[PDB]
Amino acid sequence: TTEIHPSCVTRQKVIGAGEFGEVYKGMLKTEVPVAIKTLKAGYTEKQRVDFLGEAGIMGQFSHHNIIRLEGVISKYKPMMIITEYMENGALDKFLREKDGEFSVLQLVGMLRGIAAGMKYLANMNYVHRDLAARNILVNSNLVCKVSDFGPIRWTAPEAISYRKFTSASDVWSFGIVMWEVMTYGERPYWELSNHEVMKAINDGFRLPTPMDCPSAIYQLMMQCWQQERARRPKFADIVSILDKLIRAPDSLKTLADFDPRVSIRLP
Ligand SMILES: Cc1ccc(C(=O)Nc2cccc(C(F)(F)F)c2)cc1Nc1nc(N2CCNCC2)nc(-n2ccnc2)n1
Repeated sequence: TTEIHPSCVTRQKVIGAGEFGEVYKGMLKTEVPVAIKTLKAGYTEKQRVDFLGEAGIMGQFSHHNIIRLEGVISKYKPMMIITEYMENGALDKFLREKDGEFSVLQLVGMLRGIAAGMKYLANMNYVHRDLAARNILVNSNLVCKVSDFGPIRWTAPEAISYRKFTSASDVWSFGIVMWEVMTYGERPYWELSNHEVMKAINDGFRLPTPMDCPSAIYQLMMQCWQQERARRPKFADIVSILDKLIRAPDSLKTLADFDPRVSIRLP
């Protein structure tokens, strides 16, 4: 990681909360807009270990679809993690505010980017545990980048049941993200309670197809939701399939049947 001097950082707006400090939007000089997570006076030993350990892991990552670390302030207080700023913000909110505005190819391109970032993380032996559209950031080129903190509806059964978090439970979450993207940010399982979601999944029910969804994309998300973890595709399989669908875009024209809930009779 690069050490940044505090005189190069201006905090402007609070945009979130950290584990022991705030997250700001600001500017970095060397101006470029940045996001800034602070660790404030009184933090514990464990919090400092986790904060600097987070900075270190982010510093190791170098991938188009992973949020970029600009640097760290560790020699002065408050300590800070400084990342690039993504002006379109979080993917879940972004899609909900732009309902129906994108082509199928654009949406699938988003998913290919997320999958490539996740393939990289899994290969680097990083298990995310919290993959969801709320943790994806979108830039002004529509590039999606994975982010993380320092979620029953998104979590694979074995991770809920016995705390087995692996890249294969991240694949389950990726399937949910696919459904979030294709529905423009609909809440998975709608108003079902957490217990009702787990009961439905255990009974074998799965989320139905989104409207206007390519058959190939629904098939892929369904295979991410296999109960047996070993049967789920790996991220390499997901990236390969999405890349081939994008490169032969007529493949996306065949749509899965949408189960209408409302039927209107007109002559
Ligand atoms: C300052 C900051 C510090 C750390 C991280 C971060 O990602 N650490 C991380 C740790 C482990 C693994 C991964 C890995 F995923 F990469 F693997 C990533 C992101 C940001 N910066 C930042 N964080 C968020 N969020 C919101 C959603 N929840 C996550 C944090 N949003 C924005 N942001 C919003 C608009 N423009 C920018 N910036």
